[PDB]
Amino acid sequence: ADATRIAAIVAARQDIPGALLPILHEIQDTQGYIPDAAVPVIARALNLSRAEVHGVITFYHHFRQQPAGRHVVQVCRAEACQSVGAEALAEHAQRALGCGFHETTADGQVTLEPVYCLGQCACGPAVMVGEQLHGYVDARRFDALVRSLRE
Amino acid sequence: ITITTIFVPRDSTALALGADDVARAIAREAAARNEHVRIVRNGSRGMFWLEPLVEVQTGAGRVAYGPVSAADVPGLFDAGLLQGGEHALSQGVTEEIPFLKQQERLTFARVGITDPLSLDDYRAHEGFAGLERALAMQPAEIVQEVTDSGLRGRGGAAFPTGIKWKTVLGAQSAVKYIVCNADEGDSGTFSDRMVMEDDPFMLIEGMTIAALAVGAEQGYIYCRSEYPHAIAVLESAIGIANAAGWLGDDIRGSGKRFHLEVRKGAGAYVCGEETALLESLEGRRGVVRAKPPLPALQGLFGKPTVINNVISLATVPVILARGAQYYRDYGMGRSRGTLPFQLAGNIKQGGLVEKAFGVTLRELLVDYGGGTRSGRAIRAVQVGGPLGAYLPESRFDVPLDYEAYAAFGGVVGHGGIVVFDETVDMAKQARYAMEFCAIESCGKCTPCRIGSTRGVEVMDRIIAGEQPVKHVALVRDLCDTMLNGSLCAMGGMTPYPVLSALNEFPEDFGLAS
Ligand SMILES: Cc1cc2nc3c(=O)[nH]c(=O)nc-3n(C[C@H](O)[C@H](O)[C@H](O)COP(=O)(O)O)c2cc1C
Ligand code: SF4
Ligand code: FES
Ligand SMILES: [K+]
Repeated sequence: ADATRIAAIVAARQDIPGALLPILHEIQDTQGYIPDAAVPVIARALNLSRAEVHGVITFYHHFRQQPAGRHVVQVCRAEACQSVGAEALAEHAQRALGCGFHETTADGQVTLEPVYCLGQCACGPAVMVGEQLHGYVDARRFDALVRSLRE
Repeated sequence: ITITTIFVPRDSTALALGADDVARAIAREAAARNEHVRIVRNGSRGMFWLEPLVEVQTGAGRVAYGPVSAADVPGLFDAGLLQGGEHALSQGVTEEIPFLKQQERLTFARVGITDPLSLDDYRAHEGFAGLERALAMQPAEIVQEVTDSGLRGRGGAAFPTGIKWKTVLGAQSAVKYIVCNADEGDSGTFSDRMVMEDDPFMLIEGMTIAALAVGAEQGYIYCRSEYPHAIAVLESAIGIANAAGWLGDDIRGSGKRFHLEVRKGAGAYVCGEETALLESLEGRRGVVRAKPPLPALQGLFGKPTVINNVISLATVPVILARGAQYYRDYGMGRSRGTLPFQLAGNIKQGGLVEKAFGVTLRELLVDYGGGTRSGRAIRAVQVGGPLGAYLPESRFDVPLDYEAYAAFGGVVGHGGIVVFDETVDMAKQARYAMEFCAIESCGKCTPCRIGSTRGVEVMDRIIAGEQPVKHVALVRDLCDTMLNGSLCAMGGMTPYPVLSALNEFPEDFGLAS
């Protein structure tokens, strides 16, 4: 993470009403996560306590405090994709990757995440990688999209 | 010099199914044949089993092909794609496809027709006519017109929108806010997504009319983090509208001012709850606020605040453009107007069906959805999202109407419909409902935060066949605990998927028929 650019991200946003989440989004978007060292900088520009700022980071599942793998694969687990097989796809994804949910492959290429609906409920099971969407995903197509990631 | 207009959707569901590759393949193929096309990236018509749905402007109207893959494109050209020639994938004149034609697309009138970001396209189809009329009205008159329309809160609690606006108008305050709830957290819903991706000017117009009606000059669209495409399209649309004078400090030279910005959520379903949303906007954890103050009076930063769902705000322009009475004549009882129903899950022909209230689930399942995708019998349908009850077949004839659903314990909610065929295990659905609650609980209430996890573990005992009669009683007391001690419908409506599964499918829990 680039601490100097973290402080610039924060200072550009310090007068925005309800600035915390936009600041957290911009740090995560550009650095990959919100480093612990960023929290006193956010706290002090926002006249908030470090504890307050940590509490917001931990509350929101979107925000991570350690780097994820090169790719974050999000597998929808909600009811629409359940109905066209999200559960079997979830179990295949773990075996094919070797890691459970919220965890990263041993080669650091993939972090496996659950998501609760991508708004792709008519074309499930749905998967999102970065911001690339995949519909009608079964085991073969999942292996194929993960195949495309590494190379 | 002949140029053929071709439409390839850019809606994220079309994108998930290859729309960009199809557009690039159409472009590459045209270049390889020395033919001139103009590829318009329209919204989706909302017929997702046909996406990517390519359309060609011909003399007979727009004709459609779908679903189109990149490999199909040289064959499409060979069969005369640029003149509407017939092909295995031909669907004919798009507006004649019955699934589309047999709708009442009051709110979704442009979706799939227009380029989402073209102001010319928008304004060629009534875009900003509602605003133009609202600009010539008193604030109280705009409120009265939304009141007379019968519009209700399309986030699912269905509160009468105009009465809510009247409260914000009457409050005395220099600063007032329009807050658009785009958290669309419910599985089986994508109508908000499609508005924001396929017709964002409509959302913008609707919020501007709301701003005029109550005296707000600043708006926020809180949009879930799971919707990156909606966020980027909305920011682009806000920039385009501001630059053309539809937003800013001198809207169309009227002297009226309204500024709009998008805020990204962060993965908490409970931030769909109106006050948890406000907490989030303010940079705090998304904990539901207590209500000694109603948010319409003391909302965002303690200011009077309109909080409405995307579809509620997206319906204001047609209400202004065509008039309250036109809008109010649709529907039945107190459910006036139309709803964009969303056919989802194990459904052969899923997508967006906007119809007047009073259509029955069965009409939607059989006449629009075409049955299940697996081809097996439907066994259960959850309506209204993860907090909705599962309906068995015997409920499929109740009219989709806020009061008739509430009477038997159904939830219209946002209008999402998630179909499960006969393979569904209803004990596991019950487990998931409890699990989903434990994941998303803001944490303020004990049955919601921890009672949920205990429901997961008692359900596990049931799923492994341990003491089913005993543990089901435990789940029911736990549900009664949740109905009676939850500060919001996240805890208070978790029993709805659980109790309907239990009552309608006891055999999946190990109990007698
Ligand atoms: C757990 C929970 C989640 C909710 N999620 C949403 C949502 O995602 N989108 C929405 O518009 N309303 C949602 N609501 C309802 C809002 O609290 C509120 O009723 C609605 O946004 C008001 O706007 P409307 O009157 O136009 O429906 C949720 C409520 C609860 C208790
Ligand atoms: S019911 Fe759950 S989500 Fe709602 S306020 Fe209580 S703990 Fe929070
Ligand atoms: S439930 Fe998976 S995309 Fe909506
Ligand atoms: K995680």
